[PDB]
Amino acid sequence: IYKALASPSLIALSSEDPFLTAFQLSWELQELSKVENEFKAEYEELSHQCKHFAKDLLDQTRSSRELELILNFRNELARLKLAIKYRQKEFVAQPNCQQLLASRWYDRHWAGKLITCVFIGLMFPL
Amino acid sequence: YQEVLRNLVKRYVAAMIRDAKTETEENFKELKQDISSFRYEVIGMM
Amino acid sequence: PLRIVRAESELSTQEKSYLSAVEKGDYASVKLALEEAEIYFKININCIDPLGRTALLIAIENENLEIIELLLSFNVYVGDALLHAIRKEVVGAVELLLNHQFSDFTPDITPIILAAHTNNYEIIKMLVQKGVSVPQPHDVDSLRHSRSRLNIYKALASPSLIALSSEDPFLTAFQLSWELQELSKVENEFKAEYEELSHQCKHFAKDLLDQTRSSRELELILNFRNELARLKLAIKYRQKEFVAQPNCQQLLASRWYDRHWAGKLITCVFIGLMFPLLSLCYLVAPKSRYGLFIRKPFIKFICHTASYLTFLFLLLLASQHIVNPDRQGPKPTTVEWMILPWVLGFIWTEIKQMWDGGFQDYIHDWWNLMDFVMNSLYLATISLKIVAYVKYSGCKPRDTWEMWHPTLVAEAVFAIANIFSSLRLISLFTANSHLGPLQISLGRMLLDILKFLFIYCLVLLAFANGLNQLYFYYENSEGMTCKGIRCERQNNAFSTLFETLQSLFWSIFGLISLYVTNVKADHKFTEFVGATMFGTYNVISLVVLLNMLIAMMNNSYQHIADHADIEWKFARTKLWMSYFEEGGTLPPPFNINVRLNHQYQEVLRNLVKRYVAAMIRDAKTETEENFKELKQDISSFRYEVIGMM
Amino acid sequence: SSLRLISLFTANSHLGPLQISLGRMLLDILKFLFIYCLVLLAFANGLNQLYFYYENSEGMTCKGIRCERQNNAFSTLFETLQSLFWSIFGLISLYVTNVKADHKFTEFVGATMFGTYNVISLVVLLNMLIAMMNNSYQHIADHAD
Amino acid sequence: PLRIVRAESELSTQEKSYLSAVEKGDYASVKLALEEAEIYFKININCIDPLGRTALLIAIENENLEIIELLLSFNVYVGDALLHAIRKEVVGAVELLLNHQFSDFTPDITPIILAAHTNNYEIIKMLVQKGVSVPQPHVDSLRHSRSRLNIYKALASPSLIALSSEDPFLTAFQLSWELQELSKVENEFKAEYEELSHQCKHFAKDLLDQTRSSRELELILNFRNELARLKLAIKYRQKEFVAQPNCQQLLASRWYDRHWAGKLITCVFIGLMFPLLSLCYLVAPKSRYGLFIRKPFIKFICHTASYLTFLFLLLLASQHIVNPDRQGPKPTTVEWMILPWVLGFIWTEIKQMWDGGFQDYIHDWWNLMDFVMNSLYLATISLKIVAYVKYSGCKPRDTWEMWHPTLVAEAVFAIANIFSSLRLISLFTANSHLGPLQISLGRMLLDILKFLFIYCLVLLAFANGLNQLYFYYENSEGMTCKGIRCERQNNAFSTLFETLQSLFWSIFGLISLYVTNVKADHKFTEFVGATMFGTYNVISLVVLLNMLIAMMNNSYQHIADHADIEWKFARTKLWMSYFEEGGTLPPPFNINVRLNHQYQEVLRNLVKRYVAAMIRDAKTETEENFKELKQDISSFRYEVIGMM
Ligand SMILES: Cn1c(=O)n(CCCO)c(=O)c2c1nc(Oc1ccc(/N=N\c3ccccc3)c(OC(F)(F)F)c1)n2Cc1ccc(Cl)cc1
Ligand SMILES: Cn1c(=O)n(CCCO)c(=O)c2c1nc(Oc1ccc(/N=N\c3ccccc3)c(OC(F)(F)F)c1)n2Cc1ccc(Cl)cc1
Ligand SMILES: Cn1c(=O)n(CCCO)c(=O)c2c1nc(Oc1ccc(/N=N\c3ccccc3)c(OC(F)(F)F)c1)n2Cc1ccc(Cl)cc1
Repeated sequence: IYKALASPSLIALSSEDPFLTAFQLSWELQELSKVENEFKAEYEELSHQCKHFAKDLLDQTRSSRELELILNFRNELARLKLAIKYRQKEFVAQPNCQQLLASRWYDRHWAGKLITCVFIGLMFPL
Repeated sequence: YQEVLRNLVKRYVAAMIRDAKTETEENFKELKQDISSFRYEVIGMM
Repeated sequence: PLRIVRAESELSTQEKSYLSAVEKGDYASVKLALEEAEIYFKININCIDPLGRTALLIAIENENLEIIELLLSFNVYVGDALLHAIRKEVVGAVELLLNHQFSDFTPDITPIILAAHTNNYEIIKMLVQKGVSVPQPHDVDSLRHSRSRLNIYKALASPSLIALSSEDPFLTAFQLSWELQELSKVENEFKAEYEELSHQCKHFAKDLLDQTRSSRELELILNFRNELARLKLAIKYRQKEFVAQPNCQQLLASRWYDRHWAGKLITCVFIGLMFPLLSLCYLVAPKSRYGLFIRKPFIKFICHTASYLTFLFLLLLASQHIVNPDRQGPKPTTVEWMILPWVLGFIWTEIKQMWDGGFQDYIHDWWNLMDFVMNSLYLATISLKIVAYVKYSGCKPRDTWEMWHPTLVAEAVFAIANIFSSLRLISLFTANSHLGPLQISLGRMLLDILKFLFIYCLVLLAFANGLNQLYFYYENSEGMTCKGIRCERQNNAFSTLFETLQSLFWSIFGLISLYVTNVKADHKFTEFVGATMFGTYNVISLVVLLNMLIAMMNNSYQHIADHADIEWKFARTKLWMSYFEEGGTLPPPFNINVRLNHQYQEVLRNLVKRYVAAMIRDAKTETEENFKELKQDISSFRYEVIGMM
Repeated sequence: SSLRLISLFTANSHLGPLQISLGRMLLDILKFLFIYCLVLLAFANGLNQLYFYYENSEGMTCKGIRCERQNNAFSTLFETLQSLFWSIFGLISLYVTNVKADHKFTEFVGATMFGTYNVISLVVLLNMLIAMMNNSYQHIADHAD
Repeated sequence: PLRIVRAESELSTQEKSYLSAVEKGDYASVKLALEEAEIYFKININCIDPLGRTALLIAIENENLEIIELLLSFNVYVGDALLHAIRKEVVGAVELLLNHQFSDFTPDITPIILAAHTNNYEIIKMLVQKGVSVPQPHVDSLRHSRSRLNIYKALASPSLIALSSEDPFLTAFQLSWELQELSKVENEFKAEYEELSHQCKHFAKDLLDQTRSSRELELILNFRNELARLKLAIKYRQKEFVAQPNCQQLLASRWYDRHWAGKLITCVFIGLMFPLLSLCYLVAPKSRYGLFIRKPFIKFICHTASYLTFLFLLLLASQHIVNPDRQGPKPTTVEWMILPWVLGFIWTEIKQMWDGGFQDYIHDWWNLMDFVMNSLYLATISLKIVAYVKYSGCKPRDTWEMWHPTLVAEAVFAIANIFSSLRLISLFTANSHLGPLQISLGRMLLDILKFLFIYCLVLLAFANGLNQLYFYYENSEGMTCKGIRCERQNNAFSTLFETLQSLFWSIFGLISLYVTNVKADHKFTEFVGATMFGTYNVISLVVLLNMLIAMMNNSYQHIADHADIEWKFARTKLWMSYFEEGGTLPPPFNINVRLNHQYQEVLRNLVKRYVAAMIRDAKTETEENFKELKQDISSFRYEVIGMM
């Protein structure tokens, strides 16, 4: 039953939210590999393919407006903070999401960066 | 959100069908297509 | 759950038979199903399969040109069909389509870019013939701006497009790999993709160079624009695959060399013995008998090497007791006068190479900053010795000298100076085929150790701070003529931060005893805490950190040792190229184009036209070559049968 | 005479392959000696050049590193080449870097050079001999029968 | 040189067309050539090829059945075409051939043996239905060695075992055992026999995987008391059979019959009161607390809690509260409480050695360790009693002479305490994390013991050399101590015993440098001795002790590859020791008309499922898209020839 619910072609066809139903279905398949340790390599391998489905579905974004809408659904970056609670490592470590995060973060060569870093650090009370 | 998600799902399906149908299984389809075309032409000639 | 199909509109009745006939290849059925010209029974010729496929697109994927031509004659909507044909690598479909909202391709993709990405020689030629142009690679919606830039750099860096529309394919494969290498450091997210695009440009030059048929063509390429002017440009661009080719390496070895294990070392030593003879011979009469015998690079190298072992031999003889007792501010001895010429020659060579490069890519090397430090130390030795002579005199016992005396500092600096000089003799291993690759791989397994030095230098500081904080209140120096860990009864290991830092260092080698953690009081609680912190430091460093330094120097000797012959040969070529020119043929002791373009562009065309042939007629075969045999048999049988009736 | 009994191990099905594979990862060690012998010579030259001015043999029965109260460790080149070899196994103490004078500058330089030699040969040079013997045993075991 | 053709001839000028006719395939020409050559027309229908292919050997090669029928209609020599058809896996050709000097096969390969080699169900079926019989395995040495290996390859084919064996499970256990032993006495053909044994072990695993209910599984393992066949699969070392997920889910429900810190507290609490449960098992064993020590999981915890209490008594025997110094003392209070545990251990070993007296008893490490520990305890008990009846009285301990019984008894008792606490290691197989670690660390130890035959040789050689050099300078004047275990070490190399002791403590750097001096001004022998000591220190730690860690890495990868079936096998062996009755009290205490038809039905269903799975896993796989292309044109050909 879990091998059928965790098929990419069925999630896309008959799910209201293919992103949310792939976060949940990979969390259950990871905590169910500890109660069924006899069938352990089959339950956790079934969970590793639900993480790649979300990564491949987010990989289809074409512009920076589609990507911004997805990560801010339901304060800001609400969907990205939800993908961290479920330990979606492939979802977060994507070039487009990393580029957006870097653009929010930063808001030269080796010998010119640490100089201004120390310059800013010296005046931290100022 | 739904308008973006529909496009995402559609273009994921359109890529998965390509990557599944094409990937040397593509070469086998062409041989069958040629055989079927030749058979149909022969049947329609006589 | 009650699973349902969500977000799917519909399909139609008649169109299913149409699509089935198109897919099955029935020409007549599609022919009659298309004959509702301008009077249609509500059948849409632009019907879409639920999978997105269309009748025009279905015929493209089956490459049945009869149905394709029939559909094209009926004014079927095309859309992005040319791009699909280009990606599917069907020549006939592209030929037919070239003379006449949901999109499957990125909006910034053009047919020329896609064709270059597919690397198809025929389609690229056909597109270029009709007239095309790639945009200029040269910020609001940064997602598609960074994606567009990568698409055009992937088209330019393609072997089939480069050698069809480039004046000099050898020169454009050097600038392109260099630009993609430095473009992967400003785009950290797409780093893994830019540096792979650069790697296929380096192999393209090597593959193109491998088509030379004789030594006449090979030397025409390397000498373009004084001598070997296109082999110094490859080294300037770090084209390691281009340089380390057998055809080029054999030519370089012939230029260099211009016998068995027991017969080669003896004659090399014999040649090196007469080092000072054929240097004054060159100075007096530069003749073919002796003056031109040092001009052979293999002989110059030996002479420059045998002149360095002489420097070290009397460097070991400068510390013998036989050769200025304990006299304060002494005059230079008989050995340092012999030392001075070599030092002066090294300093002059460094000075002359300083202004020739402008401190760029000159101080950026491991073996060229050790020289700077060594020469600075050698200059400071003289600077202190001359100062000692002019302001001190008289014989005074050494045990009575006050600390920081100029003589002691000068001799300490001199002793430090001549360690780098002997350690620089390591860079002469690249010339040997056995010790060469081993030495090169050792120096690249040492930039990872440098990263395992910000963990240890933080653990050491963290533990030293705590140990000093605990033990700084118990210091004493009464009844002790000797203080510190560097004595026979270590007493004050953890008294000061400077002493604590250097007492936790020697504990790695087991040279710090256990009684150093006691105090001159019966406070067993403090002593136990100190011993526990010392033991905890010993566990972390000697068991955890130093057992995973060797475990990460074993997952880095499988990548480094993978491609090691290329690196060693590149280094050996860089070593050889320094003994080819004129100007440096003096040991420090004795130192103190209308037609050329025609020929080049004529051989270049042959090289390109051989590469493209040896690429196509190998890509065809590399199981696929026999798939077309069955189709050929089927086509012949069909044509014969049809023509018969 | 007693070290030729290992040549009879090529008759046992268990000890046979081990000896053959052990004698093949031994030309790799020989190539690694040519770097240690240069580092040792360089550091011995430096230490002797620093310390040869302080030789003394007054009021001492023994002289060198092979007695209970080690002294005159870096007075000559022979004793310096011996002192840097026994420091690999930790058999050389730390009070041999002192002199019968209050010259703390030269003692600190000698100690720093001794520590630098210890670092290079024990954590940078003996971890690359393990790393390159571990990646050379796999090739020998492919064709060892 | 001039390249020529050596020892070869020409075929023909008119037979080349005849051979090409069957090479391309055309009934008209092929038939005509044979028909027109009936009356001795010098065509030699039994042609030859540069590859050595006759006319019959070409139609069979291309599997064309019509050509084979046409050729076999006439009188054509067959020779060994049957074996070629069997090897080529052509069912039609062998069917036609069955009812109808230079050879490519050794003169011992019968068609049945070759078919078993090919491992095809239908051809073997056809051959067996006709009636065949392989020989029974038991001058020309080369012939005889390639005459028993061919037989065992035929006997170990799954298709033949599943078709002509009364019990495929028994015939898979015993066949792999015989092949495994044969790999030893047959050193040349070692790799071939060992692969057959691993082939037979996977057959039982594959046949067991075709069970679809727990009822069918219990009928296989309990056949011919409880879990009768599961214990037989361990006597034959079937690690793959035991470590099946179903056989591990079944055993877990018999064993057990939550977060970590909700189970650790439960375990420590249930082990806290083992004596209560042990008493209740012997005074009121009806329901409440008498059969609560009968669950194997609870029994395992109670037995562990008794062993931990035994160790806690050994750690209280060294306390000073529990001690004068007098010859032959009366046993203390702790020893009286330790005696029951030793008696229980010895009695348990005595009542477990009767299955075979030293027969496969001393094969595993733990049995030998237990035997050594029990011998040491017996010797301690004997010496402490010997010392009581004769060597009595009070006297200061430092005045006692060595070899006194009260000293040897204490030494032996102290040596036996090390082995008692090392037996606690074997209880790690029951844990999920520490389990596989112990097995990998216990199988990566026979390699270490192979380096100790070279290290010991090097040690002996260097010790002999050093002793021969230094034995003339022995001195014992003004010395209270004599040896390397003194504050001022001396006489380190004066004798072979001390020489062997000194060269061992130098591995850890506990031997000072000044031990290489002599009470003389002989400065040439001192340098030679120091050079020998340094040379030993060179190849003992840099060369010989770095090749030990270099080969652990290249053997741990092989061990850790398949290191989960072995842990499960060990855990099952540990579990099944707590299932049977007898020995349920800790050491402190206790001092077939039917059922042969259901099994047959289940076995035949399993064989049917196995064959129906193997045929589909072999025929289909990328070979499914090759037979379809044949049908695609065969239907069209039939349609065309219907209308023509
Ligand atoms: C840090 N320390 C320490 O300074 N002194 C010296 C203090 C006085 O000089 C110890 O005597 C000591 C200790 N630690 C100990 O027991 C271990 C040992 C290893 C551990 N770990 N890892 C490794 C890893 C690799 C090699 C060796 C050890 C470990 O850590 C643990 F895992 F958390 F338990 C705990 N003892 C011994 C001791 C003394 C008294 C008692 Cl009652 C109990 C134990
Ligand atoms: C070479 N030396 C040395 O001879 N003596 C003896 C002289 C006194 O008798 C030191 O006392 C010493 C030292 N080096 C040190 O500090 C380190 C140590 C290790 C480093 N690195 N790696 C390894 C790797 C493996 C094993 C061990 C070390 C390192 O790395 C660096 F920061 F990049 F330099 C820096 N100290 C201690 C010290 C003294 C004074 C100060 Cl102010 C600060 C520190
Ligand atoms: C065997 N011996 C020795 O007994 N004494 C003590 C005698 C007096 O007590 C040495 O002083 C010594 C030595 N050998 C040396 O030189 C090496 C060093 C390392 C070698 N090898 N490997 C390794 C591997 C890893 C780490 C370090 C070294 C090696 O190669 C060898 F032949 F295989 F040993 C030879 N020296 C030093 C020396 C002193 C005086 C002179 Cl004039 C010349 C040289």
